[PDB]
Amino acid sequence: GHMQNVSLRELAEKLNIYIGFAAINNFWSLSDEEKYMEVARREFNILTPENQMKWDTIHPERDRYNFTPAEKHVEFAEENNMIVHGHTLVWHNQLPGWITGREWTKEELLNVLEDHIKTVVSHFKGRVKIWDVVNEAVSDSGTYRESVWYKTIGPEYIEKAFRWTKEADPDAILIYNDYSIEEINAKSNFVYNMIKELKEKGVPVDGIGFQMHIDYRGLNYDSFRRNLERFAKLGLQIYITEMDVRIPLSGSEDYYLKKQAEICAKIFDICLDNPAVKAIQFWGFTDKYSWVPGFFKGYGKALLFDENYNPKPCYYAIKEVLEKKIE
Ligand SMILES: O[C@@H]1[C@@H](O)[C@H](O[C@@H]2CO[C@@H](O)[C@H](O)[C@H]2O)OC[C@H]1O
Repeated sequence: GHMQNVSLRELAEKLNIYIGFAAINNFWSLSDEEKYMEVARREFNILTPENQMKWDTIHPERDRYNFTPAEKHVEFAEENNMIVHGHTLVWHNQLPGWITGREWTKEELLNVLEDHIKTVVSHFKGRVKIWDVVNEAVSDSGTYRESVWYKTIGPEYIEKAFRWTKEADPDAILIYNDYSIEEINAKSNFVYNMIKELKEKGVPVDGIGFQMHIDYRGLNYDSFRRNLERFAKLGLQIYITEMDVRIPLSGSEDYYLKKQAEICAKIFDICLDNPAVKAIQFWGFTDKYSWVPGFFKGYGKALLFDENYNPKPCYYAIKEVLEKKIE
Protein backbone atom coordinates (compact mmCIF):
# COMPACT_ATOMS: atom_id res chain seq x y z
CA GLY A 1 0.00 0.00 0.00
CA HIS A 2 1.28 3.42 0.98
CA MET A 3 1.49 5.67 4.01
CA GLN A 4 -1.72 6.97 5.62
CA ASN A 5 -0.97 10.64 6.35
CA VAL A 6 0.23 12.61 3.39
CA SER A 7 2.05 15.48 5.13
CA LEU A 8 3.45 18.66 3.65
CA ARG A 9 7.06 17.59 4.28
CA GLU A 10 6.52 14.18 2.55
CA LEU A 11 5.19 16.00 -0.47
CA ALA A 12 8.06 18.57 -0.21
CA GLU A 13 10.67 15.74 -0.34
CA LYS A 14 9.17 14.21 -3.52
CA LEU A 15 9.45 17.77 -5.03
CA ASN A 16 13.07 18.10 -3.70
CA ILE A 17 12.17 21.22 -1.78
CA TYR A 18 11.67 22.11 1.93
CA ILE A 19 8.48 23.33 3.61
CA GLY A 20 8.55 24.59 7.18
CA PHE A 21 8.19 27.21 9.80
CA ALA A 22 9.57 29.54 12.35
CA ALA A 23 9.87 28.05 15.82
CA ILE A 24 8.64 30.15 18.68
CA ASN A 25 10.89 31.12 21.61
CA ASN A 26 11.15 28.26 24.11
CA PHE A 27 8.84 26.02 22.15
CA TRP A 28 9.86 23.06 24.37
CA SER A 29 8.30 24.69 27.42
CA LEU A 30 4.97 25.93 26.09
CA SER A 31 1.92 24.86 28.05
CA ASP A 32 1.00 22.96 24.85
CA GLU A 33 4.66 22.04 24.00
CA GLU A 34 3.66 18.44 23.20
CA LYS A 35 1.08 19.29 20.59
CA TYR A 36 3.13 22.12 19.01
CA MET A 37 6.13 19.84 18.67
CA GLU A 38 4.05 16.93 17.23
CA VAL A 39 2.37 19.05 14.52
CA ALA A 40 5.65 20.61 13.66
CA ARG A 41 7.59 17.26 13.25
CA ARG A 42 4.67 15.70 11.32
CA GLU A 43 4.44 18.53 8.78
CA PHE A 44 7.80 20.23 8.19
CA ASN A 45 11.42 19.56 7.18
CA ILE A 46 12.93 23.05 7.71
CA LEU A 47 13.04 25.19 10.83
CA THR A 48 14.03 28.83 11.39
CA PRO A 49 14.29 29.93 15.01
CA GLU A 50 11.88 32.87 15.30
CA ASN A 51 14.11 35.01 17.58
CA GLN A 52 16.54 32.80 19.41
CA MET A 53 19.47 33.16 17.04
CA LYS A 54 19.09 36.99 17.07
CA TRP A 55 21.77 39.24 18.44
CA ASP A 56 19.80 39.95 21.66
CA THR A 57 19.58 36.35 22.81
CA ILE A 58 22.71 34.85 21.41
CA HIS A 59 25.18 37.63 22.24
CA PRO A 60 23.74 39.49 25.16
CA GLU A 61 27.03 41.18 26.28
CA ARG A 62 30.05 42.14 24.26
CA ASP A 63 32.09 39.26 25.71
CA ARG A 64 29.44 36.69 26.36
CA TYR A 65 27.64 34.32 23.95
CA ASN A 66 24.64 32.27 24.85
CA PHE A 67 24.01 29.42 22.44
CA THR A 68 21.64 27.56 24.82
CA PRO A 69 18.20 28.39 23.32
CA ALA A 70 19.57 28.19 19.78
CA GLU A 71 21.03 24.70 20.51
CA LYS A 72 17.64 23.50 21.58
CA HIS A 73 16.13 24.65 18.23
CA VAL A 74 18.94 22.82 16.36
CA GLU A 75 18.59 19.60 18.39
CA PHE A 76 14.92 19.48 17.63
CA ALA A 77 15.40 19.97 13.86
CA GLU A 78 18.18 17.31 13.97
CA GLU A 79 16.11 14.72 15.86
CA ASN A 80 13.32 15.41 13.50
CA ASN A 81 15.22 15.21 10.18
CA MET A 82 14.69 18.98 9.58
CA ILE A 83 17.29 21.30 8.25
CA VAL A 84 18.05 24.53 10.10
CA HIS A 85 17.63 28.00 8.58
CA GLY A 86 19.72 30.51 10.56
CA HIS A 87 18.23 33.95 11.36
CA THR A 88 19.82 36.50 11.30
CA LEU A 89 23.40 37.70 11.55
CA VAL A 90 23.01 41.43 10.68
CA TRP A 91 19.82 43.37 11.36
CA HIS A 92 18.67 46.73 12.82
CA ASN A 93 16.21 45.35 15.31
CA GLN A 94 16.57 43.27 18.44
CA LEU A 95 20.08 44.57 19.18
CA PRO A 96 21.37 44.42 22.76
CA GLY A 97 22.14 47.50 24.85
CA TRP A 98 25.87 47.19 24.50
CA ILE A 99 25.40 47.89 20.80
CA THR A 100 22.61 50.52 20.77
CA GLY A 101 23.78 52.29 23.95
CA ARG A 102 27.05 53.74 22.69
CA GLU A 103 28.57 55.67 19.85
CA TRP A 104 30.71 53.61 17.54
CA THR A 105 33.30 54.44 14.98
CA LYS A 106 33.79 52.58 11.72
CA GLU A 107 36.81 50.35 12.71
CA GLU A 108 35.37 49.32 16.07
CA LEU A 109 31.88 48.34 14.67
CA LEU A 110 33.57 46.45 11.84
CA ASN A 111 35.53 44.51 14.51
CA VAL A 112 32.40 43.94 16.55
CA LEU A 113 30.55 42.70 13.42
CA GLU A 114 33.30 40.27 12.37
CA ASP A 115 33.55 38.80 15.85
CA HIS A 116 29.82 38.29 16.12
CA ILE A 117 29.64 36.70 12.66
CA LYS A 118 32.67 34.43 13.00
CA THR A 119 31.62 33.32 16.52
CA VAL A 120 28.00 32.35 15.69
CA VAL A 121 28.69 30.96 12.20
CA SER A 122 31.69 28.81 13.44
CA HIS A 123 29.78 27.65 16.46
CA PHE A 124 27.04 26.17 14.20
CA LYS A 125 29.33 25.26 11.25
CA GLY A 126 27.73 22.44 9.25
CA ARG A 127 24.62 22.36 11.45
CA VAL A 128 22.88 25.46 9.95
CA LYS A 129 22.36 24.86 6.23
CA ILE A 130 21.09 28.37 5.34
CA TRP A 131 22.13 31.69 6.81
CA ASP A 132 20.13 34.96 6.54
CA VAL A 133 23.37 36.90 6.58
CA VAL A 134 21.81 40.32 6.05
CA ASN A 135 18.18 41.10 6.82
CA GLU A 136 16.29 44.23 5.58
CA ALA A 137 19.24 46.45 4.51
CA VAL A 138 16.97 48.58 2.22
CA SER A 139 14.51 51.29 3.16
CA ASP A 140 10.93 51.54 2.09
CA SER A 141 12.36 54.10 -0.38
CA GLY A 142 14.80 51.75 -2.15
CA THR A 143 17.73 53.62 -0.57
CA TYR A 144 20.10 51.84 1.91
CA ARG A 145 18.41 51.62 5.39
CA GLU A 146 19.96 54.05 7.89
CA SER A 147 20.82 51.44 10.54
CA VAL A 148 23.71 51.58 13.04
CA TRP A 149 25.58 49.36 10.54
CA TYR A 150 25.03 51.63 7.57
CA LYS A 151 25.55 54.96 9.40
CA THR A 152 28.79 53.80 11.07
CA ILE A 153 30.35 51.62 8.42
CA GLY A 154 28.91 52.53 5.07
CA PRO A 155 27.53 50.07 2.44
CA GLU A 156 30.61 47.87 2.81
CA TYR A 157 29.21 46.29 5.92
CA ILE A 158 27.06 44.19 3.53
CA GLU A 159 29.75 42.61 1.42
CA LYS A 160 31.95 42.08 4.55
CA ALA A 161 29.19 40.29 6.38
CA PHE A 162 28.77 37.83 3.47
CA ARG A 163 32.53 37.39 3.10
CA TRP A 164 33.01 36.79 6.86
CA THR A 165 30.14 34.33 6.94
CA LYS A 166 31.50 32.29 4.01
CA GLU A 167 34.87 32.11 5.73
CA ALA A 168 33.42 30.74 8.87
CA ASP A 169 31.19 28.23 7.06
CA PRO A 170 32.03 27.60 3.34
CA ASP A 171 29.21 25.08 2.97
CA ALA A 172 26.45 27.41 4.23
CA ILE A 173 24.09 28.96 1.63
CA LEU A 174 24.17 32.63 2.37
CA ILE A 175 21.17 34.77 1.61
CA TYR A 176 19.94 38.32 1.79
CA ASN A 177 16.39 38.39 3.29
CA ASP A 178 13.84 41.30 2.90
CA TYR A 179 10.10 42.13 2.91
CA SER A 180 7.93 43.78 0.25
CA ILE A 181 10.37 42.85 -2.54
CA GLU A 182 8.27 39.99 -3.93
CA GLU A 183 7.02 42.16 -6.86
CA ILE A 184 8.99 44.32 -9.28
CA ASN A 185 9.14 47.72 -7.57
CA ALA A 186 11.52 50.54 -6.27
CA LYS A 187 12.68 48.35 -3.31
CA SER A 188 13.28 45.03 -5.24
CA ASN A 189 15.02 47.02 -8.08
CA PHE A 190 17.41 48.40 -5.49
CA VAL A 191 17.91 44.92 -3.95
CA TYR A 192 18.32 43.52 -7.49
CA ASN A 193 21.02 45.99 -8.47
CA MET A 194 22.60 45.60 -5.06
CA ILE A 195 23.05 41.76 -5.27
CA LYS A 196 23.98 42.09 -8.95
CA GLU A 197 26.97 44.34 -8.00
CA LEU A 198 27.99 42.20 -4.97
CA LYS A 199 28.12 39.06 -7.04
CA GLU A 200 30.11 40.87 -9.82
CA LYS A 201 32.66 41.66 -7.07
CA GLY A 202 32.73 37.95 -6.12
CA VAL A 203 30.82 38.42 -2.83
CA PRO A 204 29.28 34.99 -1.94
CA VAL A 205 25.51 35.89 -2.04
CA ASP A 206 24.12 32.41 -2.75
CA GLY A 207 20.46 33.34 -2.51
CA ILE A 208 17.62 35.73 -1.80
CA GLY A 209 14.83 35.39 0.78
CA PHE A 210 11.39 36.81 0.06
CA GLN A 211 9.66 37.18 3.46
CA MET A 212 6.15 37.08 1.95
CA HIS A 213 4.44 38.95 4.84
CA ILE A 214 1.32 39.55 2.75
CA ASP A 215 -2.42 40.13 3.23
CA TYR A 216 -5.73 39.09 1.76
CA ARG A 217 -5.14 41.39 -1.28
CA GLY A 218 -2.53 38.94 -2.53
CA LEU A 219 0.18 39.95 -5.04
CA ASN A 220 0.49 40.94 -8.62
CA TYR A 221 1.29 37.36 -9.69
CA ASP A 222 2.72 38.33 -13.05
CA SER A 223 5.11 40.82 -11.35
CA PHE A 224 6.09 38.21 -8.66
CA ARG A 225 6.80 35.54 -11.38
CA ARG A 226 8.89 38.00 -13.46
CA ASN A 227 10.68 39.10 -10.24
CA LEU A 228 11.58 35.42 -9.43
CA GLU A 229 12.93 34.94 -12.96
CA ARG A 230 15.23 37.93 -12.95
CA PHE A 231 16.62 36.97 -9.53
CA ALA A 232 17.10 33.40 -10.47
CA LYS A 233 19.02 34.58 -13.61
CA LEU A 234 21.49 36.26 -11.33
CA GLY A 235 22.33 32.62 -10.30
CA LEU A 236 20.57 32.89 -6.97
CA GLN A 237 18.74 30.21 -5.06
CA ILE A 238 15.36 31.56 -3.88
CA TYR A 239 13.74 31.07 -0.39
CA ILE A 240 10.18 32.11 0.68
CA THR A 241 11.20 32.67 4.22
CA GLU A 242 8.49 34.14 6.39
CA MET A 243 5.13 33.56 4.86
CA ASP A 244 1.90 34.71 6.35
CA VAL A 245 -1.34 35.95 4.77
CA ARG A 246 -2.98 38.22 7.37
CA ILE A 247 -6.76 38.75 7.16
CA PRO A 248 -9.03 41.29 8.85
CA LEU A 249 -10.29 40.07 12.23
CA SER A 250 -13.63 41.89 11.57
CA GLY A 251 -16.33 40.31 9.33
CA SER A 252 -16.67 37.34 6.99
CA GLU A 253 -14.20 34.78 8.29
CA ASP A 254 -15.16 32.23 5.54
CA TYR A 255 -14.69 34.74 2.70
CA TYR A 256 -11.26 35.77 3.98
CA LEU A 257 -10.22 32.09 4.67
CA LYS A 258 -11.26 31.36 1.11
CA LYS A 259 -9.12 34.26 -0.19
CA GLN A 260 -6.22 33.10 1.97
CA ALA A 261 -6.39 29.62 0.43
CA GLU A 262 -6.44 31.00 -3.10
CA ILE A 263 -3.45 33.17 -2.39
CA CYS A 264 -1.43 30.30 -0.81
CA ALA A 265 -2.28 28.08 -3.79
CA LYS A 266 -1.29 30.76 -6.33
CA ILE A 267 1.97 31.48 -4.49
CA PHE A 268 2.85 27.70 -4.43
CA ASP A 269 1.96 27.26 -8.14
CA ILE A 270 4.36 30.07 -9.12
CA CYS A 271 7.09 28.85 -6.72
CA LEU A 272 6.86 25.23 -7.94
CA ASP A 273 7.14 26.42 -11.49
CA ASN A 274 10.58 27.99 -10.87
CA PRO A 275 13.30 25.42 -9.95
CA ALA A 276 15.48 28.09 -8.14
CA VAL A 277 12.90 28.15 -5.39
CA LYS A 278 14.26 25.69 -2.78
CA ALA A 279 12.22 26.19 0.38
CA ILE A 280 8.95 27.71 1.42
CA GLN A 281 8.49 28.56 5.06
CA PHE A 282 5.68 30.12 7.11
CA TRP A 283 6.50 32.52 9.86
CA GLY A 284 4.96 30.02 12.31
CA PHE A 285 2.19 27.49 11.52
CA THR A 286 -0.65 27.72 14.06
CA ASP A 287 -2.62 30.99 14.57
CA LYS A 288 -2.20 30.38 18.33
CA TYR A 289 1.41 31.50 17.85
CA SER A 290 1.91 34.29 15.32
CA TRP A 291 3.58 37.76 15.52
CA VAL A 292 0.80 39.21 13.23
CA PRO A 293 -1.93 40.26 15.76
CA GLY A 294 0.59 42.28 17.84
CA PHE A 295 2.38 43.89 14.86
CA PHE A 296 -0.53 44.40 12.46
CA LYS A 297 -3.38 46.20 14.29
CA GLY A 298 -6.75 44.56 13.29
CA TYR A 299 -5.33 41.49 11.48
CA GLY A 300 -4.50 37.91 12.36
CA LYS A 301 -5.46 34.36 11.45
CA ALA A 302 -2.49 34.36 9.00
CA LEU A 303 -1.13 30.77 9.25
CA LEU A 304 -1.84 27.13 8.20
CA PHE A 305 -3.55 25.81 11.34
CA ASP A 306 -6.10 27.50 13.59
CA GLU A 307 -5.69 28.03 17.39
CA ASN A 308 -6.77 24.40 18.01
CA TYR A 309 -4.22 22.99 15.49
CA ASN A 310 -6.94 22.09 12.99
CA PRO A 311 -5.95 22.76 9.44
CA LYS A 312 -7.56 25.78 7.80
CA PRO A 313 -8.54 26.05 4.13
CA CYS A 314 -5.11 27.27 3.01
CA TYR A 315 -3.47 24.08 4.30
CA TYR A 316 -5.62 21.89 2.09
CA ALA A 317 -5.27 24.25 -0.82
CA ILE A 318 -1.45 24.04 -0.64
CA LYS A 319 -1.43 20.20 -0.17
CA GLU A 320 -3.64 19.87 -3.27
CA VAL A 321 -1.26 22.01 -5.34
CA LEU A 322 1.72 19.95 -4.03
CA GLU A 323 -0.08 16.73 -4.89
CA LYS A 324 -1.02 17.90 -8.41
CA LYS A 325 2.59 18.84 -9.05
CA ILE A 326 3.81 15.27 -8.24
CA GLU A 327 0.82 13.77 -10.18
O1 LIG B 1 8.46 37.58 17.78
C1 LIG B 1 8.57 38.60 16.79
C2 LIG B 1 9.11 37.96 15.50
O2 LIG B 1 8.14 37.15 14.76
C3 LIG B 1 9.56 39.16 14.63
O3 LIG B 1 10.45 38.53 13.42
C4 LIG B 1 10.70 39.44 12.38
C5 LIG B 1 9.43 39.86 11.65
O4 LIG B 1 9.83 40.66 10.52
C6 LIG B 1 10.72 39.92 9.64
O5 LIG B 1 10.95 40.64 8.42
C7 LIG B 1 12.04 39.69 10.33
O6 LIG B 1 13.07 39.20 9.42
C8 LIG B 1 11.72 38.75 11.50
O7 LIG B 1 12.86 38.57 12.30
O8 LIG B 1 10.52 40.05 15.23
C9 LIG B 1 9.90 40.69 16.33
C10 LIG B 1 9.55 39.64 17.35
O9 LIG B 1 9.02 40.32 18.49
